[PDB]
Amino acid sequence: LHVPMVDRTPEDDPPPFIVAVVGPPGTGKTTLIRSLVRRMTKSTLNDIQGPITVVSGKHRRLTFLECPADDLNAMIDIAKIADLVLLLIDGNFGFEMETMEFLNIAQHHGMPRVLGVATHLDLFKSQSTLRASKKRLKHRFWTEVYQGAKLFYLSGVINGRYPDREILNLSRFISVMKFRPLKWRNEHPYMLADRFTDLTHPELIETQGLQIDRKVAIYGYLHGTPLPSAPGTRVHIAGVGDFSVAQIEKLPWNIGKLIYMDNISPEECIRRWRGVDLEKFVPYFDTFEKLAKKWKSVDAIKERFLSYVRIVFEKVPMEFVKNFNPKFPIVMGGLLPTEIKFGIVKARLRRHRWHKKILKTNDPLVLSLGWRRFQTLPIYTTTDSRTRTRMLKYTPEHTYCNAAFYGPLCSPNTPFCGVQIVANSDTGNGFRIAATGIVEEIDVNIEIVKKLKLVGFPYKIFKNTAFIKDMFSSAMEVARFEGAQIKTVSGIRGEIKRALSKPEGHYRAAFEDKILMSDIVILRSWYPVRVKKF
Amino acid sequence: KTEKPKKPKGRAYKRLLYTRRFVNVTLVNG
Amino acid sequence: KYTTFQGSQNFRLRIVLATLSGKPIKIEKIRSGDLNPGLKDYEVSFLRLIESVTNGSVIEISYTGTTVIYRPGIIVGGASTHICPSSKPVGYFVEPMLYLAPFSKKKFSILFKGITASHNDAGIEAIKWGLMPVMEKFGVRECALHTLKRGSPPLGGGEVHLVVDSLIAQPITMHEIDRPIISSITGVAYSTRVSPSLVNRMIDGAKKVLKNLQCEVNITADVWRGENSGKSPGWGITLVAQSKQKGWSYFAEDIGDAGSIPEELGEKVACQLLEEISKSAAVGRNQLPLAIVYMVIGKEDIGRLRINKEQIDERFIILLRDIKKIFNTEVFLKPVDEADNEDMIATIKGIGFTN
Amino acid sequence: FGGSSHAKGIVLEKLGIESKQPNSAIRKCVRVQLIKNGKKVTAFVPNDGCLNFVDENDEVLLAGFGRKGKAKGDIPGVRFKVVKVSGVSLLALWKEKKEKPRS
RNA sequence: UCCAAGGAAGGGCAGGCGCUUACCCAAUCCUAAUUCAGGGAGGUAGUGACAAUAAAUAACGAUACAGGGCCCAUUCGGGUCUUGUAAUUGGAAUGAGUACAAUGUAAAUACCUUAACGAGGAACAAUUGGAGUCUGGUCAGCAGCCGCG
Repeated sequence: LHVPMVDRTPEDDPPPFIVAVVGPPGTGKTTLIRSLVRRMTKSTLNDIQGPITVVSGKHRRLTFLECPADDLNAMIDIAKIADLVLLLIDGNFGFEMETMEFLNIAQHHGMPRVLGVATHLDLFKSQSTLRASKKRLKHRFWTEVYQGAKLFYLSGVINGRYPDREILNLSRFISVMKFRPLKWRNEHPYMLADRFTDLTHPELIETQGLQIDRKVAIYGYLHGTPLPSAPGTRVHIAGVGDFSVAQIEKLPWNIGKLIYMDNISPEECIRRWRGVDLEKFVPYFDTFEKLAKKWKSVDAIKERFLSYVRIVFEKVPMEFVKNFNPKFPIVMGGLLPTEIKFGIVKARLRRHRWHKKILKTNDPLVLSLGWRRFQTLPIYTTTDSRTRTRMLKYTPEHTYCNAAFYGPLCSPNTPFCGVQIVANSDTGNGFRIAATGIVEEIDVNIEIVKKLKLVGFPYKIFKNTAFIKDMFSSAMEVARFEGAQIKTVSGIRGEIKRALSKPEGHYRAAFEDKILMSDIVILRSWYPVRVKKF
Repeated sequence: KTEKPKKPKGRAYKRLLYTRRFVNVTLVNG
Repeated sequence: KYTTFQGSQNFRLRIVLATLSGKPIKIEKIRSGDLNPGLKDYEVSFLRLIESVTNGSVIEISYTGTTVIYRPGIIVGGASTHICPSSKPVGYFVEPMLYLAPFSKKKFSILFKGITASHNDAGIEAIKWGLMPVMEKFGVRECALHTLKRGSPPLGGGEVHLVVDSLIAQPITMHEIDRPIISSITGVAYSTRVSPSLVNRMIDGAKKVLKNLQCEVNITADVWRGENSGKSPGWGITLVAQSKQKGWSYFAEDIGDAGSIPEELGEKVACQLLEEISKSAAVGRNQLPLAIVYMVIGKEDIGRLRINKEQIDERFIILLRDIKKIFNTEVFLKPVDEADNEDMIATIKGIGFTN
Repeated sequence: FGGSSHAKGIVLEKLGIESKQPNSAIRKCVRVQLIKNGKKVTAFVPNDGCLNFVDENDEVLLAGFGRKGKAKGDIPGVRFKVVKVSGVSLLALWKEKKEKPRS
């Protein structure tokens, strides 16, 4: 309620509005971008320099973003910072099991206002049967995924595309309908980059090499809670790593000054301002003659009763210069205290809809936590009695685990999205969604328990005079556990008496009934194995 | 969602029921 | 490790604010020129207490003791029991742990053994009456100090059970811009191993001074006799001025030693109390770091505390300098529109989750 | 209720209600403050668990039980049941037919 | 409202949300510099569970194995035996939909027709329910012996 309140007030025309065009690579996304900006600037500009600052008057300026459908990272990176989803669809999607999983990412990380745009349904359809298919898509999406969004249908008029009233309906929905607040986004300072300049402190043998990072001046506008408040704060560069900032630039008789002037002694602050340690809690007073004679009369207390940024970096290293490219959009985050730390985190999970596998504990998983993408081994555990007595081997449809792993710690219990990684040529989406959940709590130094099983198969048993035919081969083992308490999966406990110098399985023990002849007589509580760190 | 019902739809369900009813009826009256 | 400090000045405060900040610190050159260099006993033992109430923290101590490295961990705590040494009383240890009290995942239930009185640190009823309703003003619902036994100097023998129940994530923002009207004056006069009359003589020492005012003065006689009175005899007295509309307070305490006079003790605590009334706007100098620290670590908003010109001493200036060194949060004072007093208003941007 | 059929509210905390069948498996209850009235009303969630889905501190839609008051059985005096968190209708999240929003 | 700072100019209007609007004068009539053409006259497409309308998801044959099959009294027990499991297996019959043509003809869109295709269950993918003394899994809490949820 106050997290939406901090966002809207400084936001005005030079802070843009975030709009992404997301869709398949084959369709004319770029054509829709050109005809969309054809309405804004006068009638003829059909050249793409994206991302670029779109000056849409003094009322609302915007900035537009597209990303290719094969990039696994920035498809995630665009999803959490958006304020409008504009999806372009074909006449060939809807049960395509490998091309439309990003819908779940926008479902989980925060859904803004969404849009369906139908364009290739004219070159493919020629008859009255397109009307039932469009309404069929209205049965699927987006009317079922959110009640309160409009599915648009546009003509296929690829390059040569209209300026007329249909993008006045599109710019009607863009121009009028605004954004719903995203909770955990607006508690962080976060900024999209607009311009990007490389300052190298000109040519020297300490300017280029194998290890040289230079002063990058980056340029953009602010979003969320204010980042310029102090120099030398922290930041995250997506895909590259977490860094600090060196120097940030911003382009949109008094005791209160003398206290912060640290070349002045505090007795000179008191001395200039008019006219010893907190290890003594009780404050200073004068002598009893002075306070007594001074406070003989008590009259003196008788009323006392009834925008734009120019950000400087000393980063990043030389190998990212060789990964320079046209600006496939890059976003800056801001890390908080109790999240710069590392720790073991406990998080609730479940299995994901339109996913077709199972998850062992040894296959590492790619996790998106806030602004950070990290590969971590997801060791699962369950309780069965409001206390843990086992772990599991792979998270089923049967039960839904309590997952634990080690990485960056995240106190405010954020929602938690887990992608199984594929290559750039496996499905058609850069990831495929493995599981989703929520950070439940933070807990360092916890220890999982897996109860193994020493095996003894019964054959002929009575209560007091009890042997096991086949359970052991060493006598000194039983000599050590003679002070212990044994079991059976049926639930009538035993207590071993004495090894009796027979290391053949046969030895005398105790049960508080006679264990039955279709039972399994065992022993419990085995070694509490460690956590894989990565 | 369950894959449990396989049972027919519409008219074919009413035919089978009628046959079963007749069989049940033959016993008790006879 | 990199945030560097000097000497034993503000040792507990920099450990506590280092813990809440999550920033590692390094306090060096503690008592390098003194006869017994390095840390004292109570400083080492207090660092053991911080090692107890936390997890993941690492404290490194130099072999000469002059250099201390502090990396904090998460705040856990729980139920335990600490022994206090004879060099400092229990209130020296109850004093910093109130800051970390709501910010744990488990309730602070730690029993304390040690001396229960001194002339420099905090007493029992000072913490119970002067700190705990004031942290209840900042949004703590349930907090309690349970004295099992008292201990007079030099031997002590006191047990106080510290339990904090309510767990918040940040303090609520406070706006105290006006000087309150004090309702009544109460207080506690306790004693161990001695007469039931010298308590009444201390309360005579209060009634000689606080008789001229127009508020009621109602002071409780508290005599402990038996094993509850510890090993050593003694007597102490504590006064609290309370305002029942918003529930504000002020306090002053002192104990009497061997050969001292109970009536002059009562007049001394009374005159220091009225002196603390005159030096104040909203809280006392004894209540000042609690309010300043609680307004710093609140949620991200502007808060205001009316302070007086007498309350700004060197302790307050070094306090805000240490806040700038730890959290880098800055407070700004505006002169009030009144001309009767000379107060000014503290403006605080709360930290929230700012890095 | 105030006479109407439903009331929309906010989770404060998660309690513990257990069972005897099939064995001791936890059936739970949740604590919801009313938005419109401020009275604090408990509720029950009829399913296999589903405490996992909802959260602390989120938006629910309470609903009546249908007996003119009159709690069902050995759950003690609980009169109301939960239908919709975040507008997406728990039963649809129960099968798999929806995925829950961000909050 | 604009300003080159001289001066020049429109009448505060509709429309929409809050409860995406196109084509044509072929007919009727009117006008015509009028047997030419025009008409913000006129005519033709977009919009759909509060409702509601018809009926498709299969029809007919064949054989070898096999019977403690069904009903009434929850009972104690009694009356009536015409039964199903196997692709054993075979030919039929069709339109949901795919598509030229013509009619329609504001130029014209849809509608009335249509050769060409098109099934043995993965089919060409109905459901929301409801019970059920049913089957399974390591849980108060423990002995002199046997268990309970």
